[PDB]
Amino acid sequence: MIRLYPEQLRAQLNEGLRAAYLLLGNDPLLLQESQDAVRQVAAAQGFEEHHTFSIDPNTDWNAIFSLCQAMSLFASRQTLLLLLPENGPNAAINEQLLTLTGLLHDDLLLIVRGNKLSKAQENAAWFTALANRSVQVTCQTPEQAQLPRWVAARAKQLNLELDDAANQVLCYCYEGNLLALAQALERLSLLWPDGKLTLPRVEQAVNDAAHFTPFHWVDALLMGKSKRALHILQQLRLEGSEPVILLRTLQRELLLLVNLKRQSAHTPLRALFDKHRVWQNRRGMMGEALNRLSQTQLRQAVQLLTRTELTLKQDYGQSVWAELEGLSLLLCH
Amino acid sequence: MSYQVLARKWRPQTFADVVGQEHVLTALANGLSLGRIHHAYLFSGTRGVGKTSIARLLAKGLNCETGITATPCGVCDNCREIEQGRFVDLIEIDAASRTKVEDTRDLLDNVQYAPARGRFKVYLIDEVHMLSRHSFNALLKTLEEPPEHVKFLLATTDPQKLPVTILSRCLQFHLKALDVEQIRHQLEHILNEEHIAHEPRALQLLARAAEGSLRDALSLTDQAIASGDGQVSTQAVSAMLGTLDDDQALSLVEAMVEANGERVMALINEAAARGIEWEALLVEMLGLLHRIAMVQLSPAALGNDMAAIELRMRELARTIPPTDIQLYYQTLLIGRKELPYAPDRRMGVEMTLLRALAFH
Amino acid sequence: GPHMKFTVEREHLLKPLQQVSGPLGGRPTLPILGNLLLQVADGTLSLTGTDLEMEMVARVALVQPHEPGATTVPARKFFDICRGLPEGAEIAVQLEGERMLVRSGRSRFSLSTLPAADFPNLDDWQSEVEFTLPQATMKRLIEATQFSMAHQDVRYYLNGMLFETEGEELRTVATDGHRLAVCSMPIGQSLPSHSVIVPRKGVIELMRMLDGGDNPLRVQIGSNNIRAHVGDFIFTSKLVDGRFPDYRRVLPKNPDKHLEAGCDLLKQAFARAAILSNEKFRGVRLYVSENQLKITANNPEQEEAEEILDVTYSGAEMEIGFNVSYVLDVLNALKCENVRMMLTDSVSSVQIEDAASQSAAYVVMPMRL
Amino acid sequence: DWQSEVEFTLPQATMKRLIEATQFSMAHQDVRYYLNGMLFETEGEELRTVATDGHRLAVCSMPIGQSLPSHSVIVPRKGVIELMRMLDGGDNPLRVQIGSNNIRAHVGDFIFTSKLVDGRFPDYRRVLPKNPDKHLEAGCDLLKQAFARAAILSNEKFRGVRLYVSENQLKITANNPEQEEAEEILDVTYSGAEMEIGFNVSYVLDVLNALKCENVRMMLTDSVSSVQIEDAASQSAAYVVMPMRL
Ligand SMILES: Nc1ncnc2c1ncn2[C@@H]1O[C@H](COP(=O)(O)OP(=O)(O)O)[C@@H](O)[C@H]1O
Ligand code: BEF
Ligand SMILES: [Mg+2]
Ligand SMILES: [Zn+2]
Repeated sequence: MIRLYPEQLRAQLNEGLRAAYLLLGNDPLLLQESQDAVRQVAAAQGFEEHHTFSIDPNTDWNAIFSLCQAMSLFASRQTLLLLLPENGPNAAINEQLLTLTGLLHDDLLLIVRGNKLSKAQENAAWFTALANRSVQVTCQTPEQAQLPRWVAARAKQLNLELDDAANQVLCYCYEGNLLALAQALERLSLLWPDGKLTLPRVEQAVNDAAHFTPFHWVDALLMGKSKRALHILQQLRLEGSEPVILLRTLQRELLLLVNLKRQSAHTPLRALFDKHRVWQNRRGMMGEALNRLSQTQLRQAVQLLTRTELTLKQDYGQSVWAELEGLSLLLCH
Repeated sequence: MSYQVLARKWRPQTFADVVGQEHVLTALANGLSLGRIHHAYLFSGTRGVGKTSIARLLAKGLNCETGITATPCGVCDNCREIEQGRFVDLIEIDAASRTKVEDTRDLLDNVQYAPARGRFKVYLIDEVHMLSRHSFNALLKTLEEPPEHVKFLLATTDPQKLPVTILSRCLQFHLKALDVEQIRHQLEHILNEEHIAHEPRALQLLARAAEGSLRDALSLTDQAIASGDGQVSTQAVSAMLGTLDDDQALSLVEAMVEANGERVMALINEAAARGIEWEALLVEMLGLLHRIAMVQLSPAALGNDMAAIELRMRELARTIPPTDIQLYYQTLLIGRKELPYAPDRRMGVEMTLLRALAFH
Repeated sequence: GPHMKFTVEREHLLKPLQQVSGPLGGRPTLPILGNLLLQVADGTLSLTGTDLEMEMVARVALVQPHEPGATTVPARKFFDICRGLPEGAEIAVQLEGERMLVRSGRSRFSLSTLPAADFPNLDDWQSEVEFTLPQATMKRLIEATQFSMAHQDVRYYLNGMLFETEGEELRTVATDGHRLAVCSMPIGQSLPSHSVIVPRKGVIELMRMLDGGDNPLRVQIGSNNIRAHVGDFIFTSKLVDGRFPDYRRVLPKNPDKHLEAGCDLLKQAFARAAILSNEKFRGVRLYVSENQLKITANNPEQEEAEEILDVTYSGAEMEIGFNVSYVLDVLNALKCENVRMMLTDSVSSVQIEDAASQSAAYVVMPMRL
Repeated sequence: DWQSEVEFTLPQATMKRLIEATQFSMAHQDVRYYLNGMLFETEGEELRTVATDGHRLAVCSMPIGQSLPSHSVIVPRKGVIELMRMLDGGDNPLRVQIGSNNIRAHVGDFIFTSKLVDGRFPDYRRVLPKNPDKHLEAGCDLLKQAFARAAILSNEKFRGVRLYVSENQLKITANNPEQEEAEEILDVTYSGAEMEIGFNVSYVLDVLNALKCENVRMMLTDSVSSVQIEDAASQSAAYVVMPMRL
């Protein structure tokens, strides 16, 4: 179809609204902004009212299907917004979506919002049914590498001058929380109409609202950033994440890394990575970890992880975060 | 002879009487004066920081005959009816009381009906993070398109449990825990207006013991006045804070490191008078030593949990070689191992501290 | 002195207590909202019960000697004491300190009570609209326009009636998206222009509190609430916010091709169509021809039904497919003998009206073909 | 295989009355497993049904005209509830079979079978007060109405009334956790010392409900002993209510 990014949808929308729009991504802010832009353009082009339906195992598909053929007594045009579940569609929902796609017409600016679909969901009848003229917008969260560029670009968009230090601080405090990041940018613009947000001007108006997953901590350990790892642990603990899943992902990737380090003296790193099915984006990070980490450090990490799991699984679970921080520090030397 | 509680008698009535949170007050004033008020305001701070006070003041600004503004008036009808807690359409809800999706739905059936008085129908939900996920989703669904005169005010101590999607619907404010200076100045003003004799050192002790919360400072001030017959001297506050002291493990570590046997004995006897379990004391001593070792490894090992005693912890990390930390940790580990079979554990913990002091 | 003195037989107290017990649900939002407001004044007892959304008050004449006063008493308690007495019991309720003393022969109760002044604030109501109308018209309005009310809609304002109180013709309007119902009745006196949206919880109560009799229905309407008055019972309901789509703006003005048909025959035809109707979109199509109405019912299961109706028409050929429920309930509310209507092709509203009177009208839009 | 230790050929309405007299005063999932049931006792031409839970006792002793050896068995709560569920108000001659371990009932065209609780029921004779000197005789319906009136504001978690007995008037006083008071006065004929005695109004009301007579007599000893309730003109069934502490 037409696959675009949030910075391209604004230009695309002035070329004429399409039959359907699919907003795919894990970032709530990008999805919200793209949906708002689509709705504003639709209102400009004559779409007055809008209908919202969250897809649930108890979705009133008859109501929405009637809505496809529901005309407008006092209104003229109409949109139709669908909120996909966190796991995406299945057989029944995809069949319903195929029927809805068959029900599109001049009206029905069908809008689809949710998280990115998998390759299996990619190869589906409904997806191919609107595969000629629909517009798909990718709305994934920028990662650690591209976050400073993204926040600088948005600050330029919002007529705000930002420094490198302020960009780093905003990326640090609101990583994975770009909703709070945009709210912070708006707050800083409101508090200071000058727009020159120096480092002290942003240090006094931000709070540690960043959200992380266990994989973020695993990658921080592999890169060796002790401070980032400890920050991720603090954020995960304040969020209330169960330490067991952290220990599980740590165990899985640490066992894989121990196998790699053991086999390094036998087979080159490329073939070892290939055999163990290592993703390309993390091969350099894991090779750096293998180079930095010694066999003694790996044995000590395994020992500490085993002690931590034994402490947890014996129904005590007391001060497991201290042991996790100890392991994090140990793996970053 | 009223002698009412100083906590609520001194709740702020105008925005100029709120200590700290200056950026939040400026943002609220700017939204009330020139801009259009956002359809939902969420507040997140610490215990006794000002959240509900700020929300109530904002609701007072919303409903008033002078109009929607920052500093509306004094002693008006709506402002007084809010200050007395008797306002009709200023709904006050505890989220924990109505976590059920059915009760939440019943609460959200009231938004359609027009306000009885004023302009805006204001809902004030406390500890909003405790709402169930279904109730939270219903709240978001009613927040996306609220009525033109219906507004929501939400407060929570820990916003980390709130899903990120709440940021998509409401404008959030974070209130910074007050420092020693602001709390001390506000307590000084309160005591000066109430004609309470006091000393600056007593105020400093109260502020430091408050740990950032002004409600804690006011409660401690009330206790100090009650015990001291209004004469709030340094010695009175110091003694009554020592009665409430629970930093025994940290002081034990500090004194045992300094090879101060008499100090350790006095502190352990005080802990015995406190009726503290000895196994818990020893395990938290082990935790303190482990934290010292970790912050020695890297300055970032510390967090905000120990942000009350972080100064002494930094000094301990700076001054104590890691070998001494390892020796002390081993000594306390074997002491905890041998504690159950020892005599009455009040003396087993003592003798474990003895063994620790032997490494001098 | 400060002793609200009250004395009544239980027969004249049982029914009003049940009447004012409506809003009192399981858990009230406010604590005092779980109680009843009792006022003895001017030789009359007033019983008030509120839910912070609706209020019901019952007045009973008082002949026994009394002392004026007011107090808020527990709802279910007071009702339980009043009901549990033997038939013909003479209840004497007094106020001692902060306690209601309920005495009846040898039976004594001392209930705990809340101050009267703490019961919300049932004042500040300066109604700008005031009118009295016969019960028949009040019933007929909602008979005509209750079916077309939207329920459980994201748009709050579509969930309530609109009393258009302007000029002299009092109107009631209810639009559920495609469906629109309007009914106009002359009440007798002129009055300013107002558009008040009453919630479903208000009109559903109004229908239960309207009964045949000589009631004048002294209805008082303000800016945020509406109040109704029968001689002994009075009611209050708040109002739902939001604007309302102009019914008169979507009435067909220019087009004039008119269709005439009967009622009962259309009833039977549409009811037969509704029996095993379309599975998903239970709506059928019609082809309007000169003095002819062909109706076709199609189903996703290939099921087809065709019928021909002999009518009066003086227009062109049009094809229009609607939803059967909408026109069914429209005709059910109109309940006349013959229906005039208009319908044209493309996107245009289908209007249905009584061929004998123009006091009521309905608007329905077909679906895409 | 059945050895009928005790065989009754008895009218089904008779045992319907017997069980309905004592059904309510029964233990439900009580710690004392022997109380989770009802005692059938046989003494000559007399059939007795006893049921207690530690706070109530209900004994119904009715002649049957047929002489049988003395015996005592305990039938569980489920068995007697099933029997009542099946027992009707007809004329079918019911046939009870008592063995060592099981209870059986031939009832017209139906058969009811159950096991027996392995235990010894407490001696009800010593539970009855041994000095029933004070006597309150009053109309049953009046007492029922007064107790229901006093129990109107009584809570489920706090159900209890104090009886003040005086020369003639009987006062029933009820309080609640909400701290509101209810009082009823009756003109029961009595002659004795003033006294105050507290009982659960639910148990007393159930006792009165079990008595379908025009008036009843309550036998009282002192402020700390149990109270007996019986028909003022019949001795077929008696009830015991243990007082509550105040
Ligand atoms: N910024 C402030 N200004 C004035 N008083 C405050 C402030 N913060 C807290 N307080 C005092 O503490 C009491 C409770 O405050 P509250 O705002 O409820 O704290 P919380 O954030 O925990 O809900 C208030 O009555 C007030 O006396
Ligand atoms: F009311 Be606070 F959060 F202690
Ligand atoms: Mg609070
Ligand atoms: Zn004011």
